[PDB]
This record gives sequence, C-alpha cells and structure tokens, in this order.
Amino acid sequence: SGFRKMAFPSGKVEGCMVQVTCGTTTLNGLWLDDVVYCPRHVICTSEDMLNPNYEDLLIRKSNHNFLVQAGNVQLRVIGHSMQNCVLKLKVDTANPKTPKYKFVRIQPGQTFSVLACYNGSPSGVYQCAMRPNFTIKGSFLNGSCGSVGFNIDYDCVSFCYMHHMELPTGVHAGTDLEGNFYGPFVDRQTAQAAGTDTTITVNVLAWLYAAVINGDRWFLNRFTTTLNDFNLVAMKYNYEPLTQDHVDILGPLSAQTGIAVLDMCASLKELLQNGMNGRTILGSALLEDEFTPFDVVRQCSGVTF
Amino acid sequence: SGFRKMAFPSGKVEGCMVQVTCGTTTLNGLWLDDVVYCPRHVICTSEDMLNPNYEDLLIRKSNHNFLVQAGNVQLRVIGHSMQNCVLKLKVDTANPKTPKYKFVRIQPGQTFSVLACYNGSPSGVYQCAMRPNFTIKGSFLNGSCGSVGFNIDYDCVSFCYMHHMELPTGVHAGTDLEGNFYGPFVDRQTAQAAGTDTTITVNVLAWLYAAVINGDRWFLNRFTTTLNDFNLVAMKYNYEPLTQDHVDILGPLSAQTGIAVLDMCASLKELLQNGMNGRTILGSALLEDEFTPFDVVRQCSGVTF
Repeated sequence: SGFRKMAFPSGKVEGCMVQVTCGTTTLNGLWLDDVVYCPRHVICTSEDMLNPNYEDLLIRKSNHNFLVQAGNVQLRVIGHSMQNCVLKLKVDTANPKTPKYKFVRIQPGQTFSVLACYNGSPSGVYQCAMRPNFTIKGSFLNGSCGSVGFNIDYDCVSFCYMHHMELPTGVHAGTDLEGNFYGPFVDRQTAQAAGTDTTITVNVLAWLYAAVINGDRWFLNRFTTTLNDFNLVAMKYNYEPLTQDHVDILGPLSAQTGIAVLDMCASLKELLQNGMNGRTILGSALLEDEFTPFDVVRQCSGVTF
Repeated sequence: SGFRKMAFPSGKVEGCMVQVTCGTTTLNGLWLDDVVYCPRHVICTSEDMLNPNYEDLLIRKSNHNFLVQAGNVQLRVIGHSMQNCVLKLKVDTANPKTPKYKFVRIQPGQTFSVLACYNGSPSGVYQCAMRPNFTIKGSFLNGSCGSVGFNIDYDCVSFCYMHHMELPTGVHAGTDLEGNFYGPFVDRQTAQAAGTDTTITVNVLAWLYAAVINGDRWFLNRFTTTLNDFNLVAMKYNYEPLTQDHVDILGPLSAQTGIAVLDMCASLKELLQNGMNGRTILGSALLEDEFTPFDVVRQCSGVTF
C-alpha cells in the first residue's frame, strides 16, 4: 500500500540527452537515430530573444556552427532544418541507445515525467501535469531548456514535451516534439498572458478513489448529486466541468471500490463548500490533481516496463 | 525557478535489477558484479513468515533452488550465503552494467530515491525520507520487496536501502545493503511497534529557505528567537530538536538569502503556533520535511551527474 507522486524510470531517456552549443548558447538536445532535436532559440543571443527573426538568424548559421556533444563523443552536423519552434540537427551517427519511441501531443490534464537536464546531463526526474492553461509548474534553471517530458508504455517511450521558456510569472512553457507550442505562447522574451489555471476535476476524483483504496475514507458521505448540479458548484471554484467521458474513464475505479462516480462527486462537492477542516487525505491538506485515473490504476495494480 | 520533489535519474540502477525466484516466491534482486542481493525471506512460504527459522530454512536449499533472471538472460548461482537479513547469491556472470557504487547506511532525516520494481522490472521512481522512527512512507505492492533506495553523487551510486516488509500500519521497513534493519524491526509477520514519527525540523527550515528563494516570503517576520526557546516549542509539536550541527548545515542557505537561521526559526515558531491560515508555501498547505538542506542547494544550483 501507500501512494506517491511517482515518475517513470528515466533510463531509456538519459541515453538520448546531449549538449547542443551554437555560438555562446548551450542547452540540451534529444538525440534519436541520426537526428538531434533542441529549442531553436539556441541560435539567439540574450539581445536576440527580445524580438528574434528566426529565419534571418538561421541563415547566418552553417552546419559547423553547431557543437553537439554526447558525453566525450562529438557528433558532426551534416544537415539542419527548422521545424516550427525546434531545430533538427542531422548528424553522422545514429544513437545506438535509441529506444522504441514516438512523438505524441498530449491534452491538458494529462501527466508526464520530466527529466531535468543541464549541459546534456540528467539532473533529476519528477512527475507533473499539463495544466488546463497549457503551462507546467516545473523546476527549471537556466540551461534546462531542451529538457523533455515523456511517458513510458511497455517498451515504447512517448516523448510529449520539450522545455523552452520560463514566463515572468514563474510557470513554464514548451512544445511537443514537432515544435508546436502548447498554448498560445511564442519563443520570445516578452510579457505573455497565461489563462486561468483551473483544477483538473477528473484527476481529483481519481485521487480520492486512490485514498479510499489506501484506507482514507473519512470524506465519504451517503449524499449523491447530479452531473449538472455538481458542475454548477465546480464552476464556481474554478474546477473543470465533468463530462460523461470522464465518468466512463473512472468506471474501473468505481468497480474496484464499490463507489459510484456520482456518489464520489457528492463527497467532493462537500469538500469544496466546507473545506478539509484541517484534516488530510493521503498526507495532503489540499486536493491533488496531478494523478490521472490511469496513474492511479497503474500505481494500485503494479505495472512494469 | 520552481520547486519539485525530484528524484535522481534511475538509469544506472535499472540495469542492476533482476528477478529472484526461490520455490514459489519471486521478488527483486540487486545484481552488482558477480553477486545478487535480495531479501532473505524469498526462501519463505506464506506459512513460514509467521515464525521463520532462517538458518533451518536455508539449509534445505541448494544453489540450484534459486532462479535469477535478468531480462531473458538466466544467471547461474554458484554460491549463496546469508549476511544478516540479505541473501548474497554468487553467480557466474558479472553484470556488465555495474556502476561505480558503494553501500552506505543513512541516518534518519536523510532523503533518497526509490526505484519501485516488480518481477525485476522498474515500475517507477520517487523521492522519500528516512523517518526519525526508521520507517519510510513509500508505495509498495506485493512483490516489490528487493526494491532499493539510492543516492547519486557525480558518478557513484550510493545504495542505502532495500525494501523488506510492510507493517500492519501501512508503513515500510527495510535494511541497508549489509542486511541490517533500519530501526528495531525484524523480517517476520508479527505486530511490530514503530515509534513516534516526529517532523524533521532541519528539513523544514531548508524548505522554507527554498520558498524564500522562489518568491514565497509572506511567512517571514522580524521576530527572532533562541535555539533553546525554539526547541521548547518544537518539542511540544513533535518536531525534532535543533542542534548547532543543524545551524551549521544551513549556513549556505542563510548566506544566499540574507536571513539568519535563528530568524527563520522564529518564523517557523509562529507557523506552528498560529498555523497557515489556509495559505500555502510552495504550493503546499502543510510544512514539508522531505528536503534536506543539500537537496535544496542541489535543486537551486543545478547539479548534474
């Protein structure tokens, strides 16, 4: 038993991380097959970031301007191209440690593991969620750009995130591996508005189910509610509305605990209106929304890779 | 910026994990050089665990009773011996993926990463602390025994924990890699008392320092206090007393923030007596004690491996 915010094992990704340097900018890159992916702002100076013209800047760079370094093994760039906001550095050597991988664009509310890197070297791994406003609340210092987020399913690494920038508000924004930003942000040093950050209701429900599984049931009540009535209260507390798709996804947790989704909604409703009275659930005094229903099932069944 | 409960990258350890089977018990083992380490209760049945005589049970087992499996590669046991509560299985093949490693016995309040495994396969990685009562609050399902905890310093893996048992209270107990239990527990299925679980005060202080670094400073006040006066209040709230050794360890955080240790103690004192008023610090409504001063420095300076 027990419940922890658990990250995927990072071994398969550690062996894909490289240091990319262009001029005096050094950040992290993702080396898969004979290609290296990295944020395109590696080519900018500090002055450039205020208002970069990436096409103009990229034309004054040649293949030999990019220094890719994998441990003490230098790679040779024999082709470069810009795809959206990522630079694709074609190199002479295919990474022998390339895993079975794919690129996926995740939806808000989904979780993934982040391997924080500096100078192409792993530093730490943590689990986080894509917020509904398409930001993440990570831990990134300068030179972490190029760090990637990922999920593992069986033997296949799903890369879903590349870190690009920290907003003046201290939250983090990045792209998928095709270079398309999550959210309306752009890779330029300017004030950019993130939208309201709402709470991922379906994830809260999965976490409450995890609590019941681990013996925390003080919050249960025999009240019930309707999906419409619940959403009216959820909307007022900046909780994402719940849909029938969310109810379906929680079915397996409903079956294992004998507690209907709408009954659990009624217990959450009470918590929002009356608070936690200084009590806790799974060691937390706040409602947690960084566990998907799949995460809970995964951790309460014992899945390996 | 930002602050996360961050685990070490687990790659170096993933390649050391193997499945050990003896009779009908299968759990995880640690394969380093030509030796496999695993909990000695692998040799027990369910009935045996109530009152095991490990010397008697180990004599009815021979080298060929142990099935060590590393992926699809079977290892051959050519020698076995019991060291305290761990079984050492000497095998014919040295692990080519053996890292630079050492065995260390950690003190309460220190943190380490856990690689949760099942059938010798990694499942997830999380960061936790050794509680002052020598338990850990992990996430373990049956068959996780043999999972290990570890720290990484530069290139060297420090193995510090091997999981053995879940107590009837839902907390977790295990040994160092020499087979000596942390705490007064024994590997037998009986009611065992864990002591009072106190809060790791020095870690709370480091976390509050991390908060100030990341812009959360509402809890600061210009009051001060004495080490003796602080400990009087800490003792009442089941907080570990603070010593001069703890003050010294926090010096570097004191210097970077311009806030004396005793001033920060005064701010914590107020929090214990008056609570958090529903506010939060670094996204938490509770005082966090699973970050050592070294963890905070590591995460706020950008250390790699």
